[PDB]
Amino acid sequence: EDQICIGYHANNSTEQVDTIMEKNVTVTHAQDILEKTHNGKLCDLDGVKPLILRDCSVAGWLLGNPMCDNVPEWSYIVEKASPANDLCYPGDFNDYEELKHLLSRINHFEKIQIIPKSSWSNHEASSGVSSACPYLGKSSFFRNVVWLIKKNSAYPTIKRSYNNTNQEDLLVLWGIHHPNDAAEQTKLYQNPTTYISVGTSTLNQRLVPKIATRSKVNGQSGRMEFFWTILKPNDAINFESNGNFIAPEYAYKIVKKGDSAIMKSELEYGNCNTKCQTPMGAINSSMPFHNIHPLTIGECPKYVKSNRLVLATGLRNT
Amino acid sequence: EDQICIGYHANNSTEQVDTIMEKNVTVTHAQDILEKTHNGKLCDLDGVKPLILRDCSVAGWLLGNPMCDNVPEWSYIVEKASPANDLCYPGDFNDYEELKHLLSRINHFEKIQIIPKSSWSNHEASSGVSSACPYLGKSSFFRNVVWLIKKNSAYPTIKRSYNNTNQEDLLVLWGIHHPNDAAEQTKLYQNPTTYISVGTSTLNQRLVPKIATRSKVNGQSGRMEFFWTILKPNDAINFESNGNFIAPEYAYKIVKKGDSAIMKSELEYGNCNTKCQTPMGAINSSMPFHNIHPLTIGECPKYVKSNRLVLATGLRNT
Amino acid sequence: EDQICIGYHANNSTEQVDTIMEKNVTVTHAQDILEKTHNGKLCDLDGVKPLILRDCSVAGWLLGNPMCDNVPEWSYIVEKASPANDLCYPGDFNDYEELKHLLSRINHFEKIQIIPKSSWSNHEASSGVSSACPYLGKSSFFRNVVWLIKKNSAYPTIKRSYNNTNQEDLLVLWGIHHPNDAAEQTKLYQNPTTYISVGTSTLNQRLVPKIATRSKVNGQSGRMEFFWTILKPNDAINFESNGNFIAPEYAYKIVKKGDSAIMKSELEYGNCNTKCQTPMGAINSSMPFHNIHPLTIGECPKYVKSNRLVLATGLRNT
Amino acid sequence: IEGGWQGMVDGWYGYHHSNEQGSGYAADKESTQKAIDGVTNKVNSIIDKMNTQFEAVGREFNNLERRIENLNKKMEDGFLDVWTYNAELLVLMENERTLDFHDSNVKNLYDKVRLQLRDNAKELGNGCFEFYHKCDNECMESVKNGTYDYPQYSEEAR
Amino acid sequence: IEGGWQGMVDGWYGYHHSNEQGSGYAADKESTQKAIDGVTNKVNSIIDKMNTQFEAVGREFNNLERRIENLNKKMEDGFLDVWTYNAELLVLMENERTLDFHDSNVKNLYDKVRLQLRDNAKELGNGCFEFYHKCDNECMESVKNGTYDYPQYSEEAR
Amino acid sequence: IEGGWQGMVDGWYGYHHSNEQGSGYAADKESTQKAIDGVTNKVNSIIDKMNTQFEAVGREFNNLERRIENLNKKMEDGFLDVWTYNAELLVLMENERTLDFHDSNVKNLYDKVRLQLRDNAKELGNGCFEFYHKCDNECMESVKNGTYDYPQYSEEAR
Ligand SMILES: *[C@@H]1O[C@H](CO)[C@@H](O[C@@H]2O[C@H](CO)[C@@H](O)[C@H](O)[C@H]2NC(C)=O)[C@H](O)[C@H]1NC(C)=O
Ligand SMILES: *[C@@H]1O[C@H](CO)[C@@H](O[C@@H]2O[C@H](CO)[C@@H](O)[C@H](O)[C@H]2NC(C)=O)[C@H](O)[C@H]1NC(C)=O
Ligand SMILES: *[C@@H]1O[C@H](CO)[C@@H](O[C@@H]2O[C@H](CO)[C@@H](O)[C@H](O)[C@H]2NC(C)=O)[C@H](O)[C@H]1NC(C)=O
Ligand SMILES: *[C@@H]1O[C@H](CO)[C@@H](O)[C@H](O)[C@H]1NC(C)=O
Ligand SMILES: *[C@@H]1O[C@H](CO)[C@@H](O)[C@H](O)[C@H]1NC(C)=O
Ligand SMILES: *[C@@H]1O[C@H](CO)[C@@H](O)[C@H](O)[C@H]1NC(C)=O
Repeated sequence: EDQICIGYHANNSTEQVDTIMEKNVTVTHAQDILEKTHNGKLCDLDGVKPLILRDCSVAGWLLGNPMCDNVPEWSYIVEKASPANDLCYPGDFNDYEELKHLLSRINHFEKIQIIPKSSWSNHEASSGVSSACPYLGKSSFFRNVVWLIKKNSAYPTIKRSYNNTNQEDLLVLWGIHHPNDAAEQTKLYQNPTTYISVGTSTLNQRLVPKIATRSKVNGQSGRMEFFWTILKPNDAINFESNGNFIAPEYAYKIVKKGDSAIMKSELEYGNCNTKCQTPMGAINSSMPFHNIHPLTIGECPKYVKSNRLVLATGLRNT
Repeated sequence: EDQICIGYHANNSTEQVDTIMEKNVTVTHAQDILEKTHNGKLCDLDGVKPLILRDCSVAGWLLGNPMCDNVPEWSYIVEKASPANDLCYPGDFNDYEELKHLLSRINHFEKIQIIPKSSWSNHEASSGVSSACPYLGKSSFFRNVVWLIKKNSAYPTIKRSYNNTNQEDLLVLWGIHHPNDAAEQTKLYQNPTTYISVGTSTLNQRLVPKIATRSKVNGQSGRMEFFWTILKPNDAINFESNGNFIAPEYAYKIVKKGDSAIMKSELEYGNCNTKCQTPMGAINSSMPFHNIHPLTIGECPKYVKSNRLVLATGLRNT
Repeated sequence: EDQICIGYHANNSTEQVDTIMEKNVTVTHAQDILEKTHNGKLCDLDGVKPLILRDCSVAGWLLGNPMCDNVPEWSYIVEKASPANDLCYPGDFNDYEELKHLLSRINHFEKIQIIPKSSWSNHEASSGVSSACPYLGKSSFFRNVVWLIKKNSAYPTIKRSYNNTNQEDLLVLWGIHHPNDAAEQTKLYQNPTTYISVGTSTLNQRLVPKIATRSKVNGQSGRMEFFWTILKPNDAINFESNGNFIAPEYAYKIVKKGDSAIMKSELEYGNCNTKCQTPMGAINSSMPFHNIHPLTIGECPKYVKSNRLVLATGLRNT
Repeated sequence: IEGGWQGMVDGWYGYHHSNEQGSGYAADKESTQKAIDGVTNKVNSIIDKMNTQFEAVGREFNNLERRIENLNKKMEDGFLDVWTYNAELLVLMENERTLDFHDSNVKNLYDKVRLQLRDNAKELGNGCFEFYHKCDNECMESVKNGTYDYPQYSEEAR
Repeated sequence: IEGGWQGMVDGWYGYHHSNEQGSGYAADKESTQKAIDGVTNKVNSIIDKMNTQFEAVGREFNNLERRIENLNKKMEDGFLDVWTYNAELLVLMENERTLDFHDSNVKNLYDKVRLQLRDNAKELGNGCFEFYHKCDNECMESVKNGTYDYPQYSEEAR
Repeated sequence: IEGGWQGMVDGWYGYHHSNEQGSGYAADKESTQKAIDGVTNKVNSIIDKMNTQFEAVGREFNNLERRIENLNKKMEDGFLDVWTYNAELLVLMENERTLDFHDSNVKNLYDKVRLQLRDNAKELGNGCFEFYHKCDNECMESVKNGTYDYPQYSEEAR
């Protein structure tokens, strides 16, 4: 009459897992190890706020594109996929992708004046403007570099020097104007044959303008090509030119520790913190895998092409 | 007296599998998951026939090497490891590996005349030939570019322009002649100092010939260096030169969607289709692994260094 | 009364393994598959001794830096992280990282004289020295290249040629002097406008000196930029210059089979052999994994971030 | 066995008795705790062993750097294939394992009991034994923590 | 058990009886089908979970790009090592698993039968039982689909 | 079962008898050898399947090649994550397997013996049987290599 049975727990759970032999097996308790949830925003990366360039490219932001809109540090950079305004005056930026990568994560960053626009005594310092670079509809030009042209039918040779007296590495930018005929060359710079030599303890540069017939971009056929260098503390930079020189005015105090990347994302800031950031939004880093977006920045779960990764913890049901 | 036994099926099967504990265990039924079989031919890649360059390099094919031998589209390109004829006139091709990669997979491709050889009125258009580029033993030269030299002791400055009036991107090629002394420079081009400036909305080029004493290649010590660019629709290309200019005549209508690569293989076409192609032949894509050749193109099983990957399905034998 | 038991072996073993369910389970016999042991020395790589550059960079060693200190073959190269002396006269080395990689593993290597210092009849061959390159405190210069300057107020055009009559590829190095003003240019080389053209069957070079105002390095503001090329057997190299030419004197017989890399390590040789070498010391290659250092050279276990990888062979204890 | 018990809610594996004094459910707290640990400890292992160091991923190349951008993509979705495949299988494999673990534990509980009871109980073949003799709650509670006294009911089955 | 049966050809696991009316082989179609599914479903899992997106592999670098060509090769045969090792082991591991699965299923069939038969049958220890009493084909066919009636032959063994 | 035997030193699995003539330990040399092989063969598999072709790893890039140096690092510690994770788990998984293997082998030894002995021996439930009758060493040695004669002691238990 008297009985004792052996058995196992079951419940109302409807959750299903998979096996290397069977599929859709119902289970008592389960665990999902695939993060598929994001917050649809850009956020701080471990305390350190990102640098979001509204609608500028890194280049335009650095040079001071007038069509564009101080931050002491960032963890990563966010551009849109195609920033509305980049190089207002058509041209080119040398070793641009390397500079972008360098600037990806900056510990300290402070803009400082190194050559005052006023100090140009024998060259016309205030007529290097273009309608391609409008400010409030008036002809302007990148705010951080000076487009020098001739004064009283003459372009004396420039010799300028700057000693890095700061305790920090200095990012210095300059440029060259590629005119579109010989007439424009003499009109602007008098001298038919020009050069720009630039030297530090490591840099040994000599640029020579390229005259060419080019399609108009932003109603300009001439071109501006820009160059950069990092100037170590106590080092000097020596500029020499007899034309086409787009002088520096402002440079940047730089402190680089780690690296990062440039994120392309359409999203906006969310006064928000994460350990792992996505172009589509910030995500939690507890789970070993995620399926949001491959181009993450941070301490991130592994990116996986799965819809569900669920691990059986309980037992079979009834 | 009466008996009932419990047992399991066995058969004549001689097939052996391996275990993480034992080896060469005989088995009732089995499965091999390693594709080791190929068809020894080059084949279509998902409907789209490959471009097989018999014995030309991509360069020689593009420029129209006379020693070489219309296809509207391809999925991949096949060169031999060392194509018999590449640059008939010795020289160089700028950003060649990038151009190869670009051309790896082309959706549409049509050769069109952009500057008619006849249109050269003040320059000798039909004497730019060499024995290094023989056609039927007669001195010839790349069919798609024109090697202009002087007419009546004079080389006027060239100004030519082409507007991309097509609905498609245009691949344009030109070149420069690097002579081997100053005498040859004046002999051919009159002017001792020459340049070639080339400009689009994005290109800003100025090439200057390099005179040097060089070993003979194909009995020529002078050199031809070639350049290319992609010209967007509605954009224009502006050529200007006073010597050494190897003008374009034919350009290419281009439509690029996906990417692919250039296969080096000695094989031939087999009127044949695949999802995965190998330098050694086409293979089936059902199995998760293969061991044919690492340099595949397509949707391919994983390449693995194994001789046999066999999975036990049946049971042990007797 | 009479009994027979079934049981299993146990012993004094204190060793613990881990399980995907439990941790720190005591075990009878075990196996460790993580090599964590090294010999703290640099060693031969499969019979072939490494080239250890005491305190020179590859560049300084090749050019014959006087501040620096014959080996027919090596498997890998060892520099310190920051070699004390590199380019004694400040400057630059073109395609340096590629040359380093090329030289990583050399089957045969023999220095040979190709242009005797004595043979320079119309140019001053023995005054190209500097205090930046001191030998026993006396002004010297890279031993393998000749810094030619003017003789009797004149710098005739140089035309020199070398035919590779050896059965082996030849590594040839030369250089150019970038002076710091026009005055120095005429002081040293007479001619205000100079060039250096260099040509083989594949090389087509024309170098032109860059005058610039530069910070002093090793008390010199001028610069030396070096170039190299591989000269195939039966090919010739043709040098032509009218100034700033740093001529070759010695070149190198070269035989390259395999590849390798350049190890940065502070260690020293140990008259010792390995199959796998580490910046921190040589290791055994039997075990499938190691945790010493990621930058290995040889046939190496997989590098893993683990402290202990131990596999249970015996059974549980008491 | 036949199915699971909705009635048993205080543990994973256990017993259901039915004597004169009435019925009841009870969890085998020792084997239930040993199992919960293991399964938990398994899940933790799959999660914590992931290295997850700081990395930054992005397109950093231009129109004339398409070859290296392609090399980047090759390795980028090289690892994507490795991780996907192994994560998919890791789960599928270890689930088979967990469910086998549960069977074993249930049977090893049944088998630990069948040993004590010997012949004086009837193996119904559904996971239950039906005593030939009579079991009070003192009997039942002895079988469960495994302090069963066979030198008592030893003969009554005859 | 001793070995397999060449005679049994209509299934993977099964029975061989021998009474007065004669001998016979028979497959246990339910447990045979459950097992074939699993094994099949396993093989499919190993095959289908492979991602296999379109990729193109090739040497795309020149004489002055030897460093990156080397980086390409490093990652190229980096994955070659990963895939080889894991595919080799995946097979070796899951084979151990499949063969253990087959043992289990065979024993769990034997054990489901031993339960029904109790004491009135003699465990020969070779995978067979030898009835003390007599079994017609109606007896035998009841044991196989598991509808055995012990309240019949219940005493005759004495 | 209860624990292991320090006494048993000539093998992994085995027997301990205790009759009139005295006690003794003995290893089951056939099942002990079969097991040692497997475990050994397992370890070898994990070690030998590793491909380990010649490779050279190092920083080969300059100040203006930071992007590719980064690509190098990404793949370099991409594989570091793959290998670490899989090696960690491979060990953890196969250890679970080895220890399960040992249990199975011990029980399958016990179960091979219980079959022969039938009812004339008493399952103490600790891994031992206590004979109702008497066993000389000829009895004992027959049980171990499995040549036991039940048609002898067959009735004495009554
Ligand atoms: C830039 O200015 C600094 C600051 O004066 C120079 O550094 C000094 O150099 C003199 C010798 O010329 C020494 O007496 C000091 O010890 C140096 N000061 C420091 C703080 O290092 C530096 O040489 C200048 N650099 C250049 C390239 O002209
Ligand atoms: C090349 O030719 C096209 C076709 O005429 C030019 O595009 C036109 O430009 C004019 C203004 O100059 C506009 O009125 C038309 O709207 C344009 N047509 C089209 C179809 O866009 C084009 O500007 C020329 N490009 C260059 C670089 O000269
Ligand atoms: C360098 O010298 C070699 C050796 O003489 C030259 O090779 C010979 O060339 C002549 C024809 O000019 C042939 O008759 C021989 O068959 C060649 N000899 C060998 C061993 O190949 C070579 O042409 C010279 N190279 C240059 C670039 O001037
Ligand atoms: C398993 O369940 C899913 C989701 O409910 C369903 O879409 C699918 O048809 C089922 N698949 C199989 C193989 O049973
Ligand atoms: C297993 O079989 C193969 C192929 O028949 C044979 O070459 C080899 O010697 C065998 N290896 C072992 C370890 O038994
Ligand atoms: C396991 O043992 C280690 C080393 O003796 C000890 O540090 C640790 O606390 C233990 N961990 C656990 C989870 O028991």
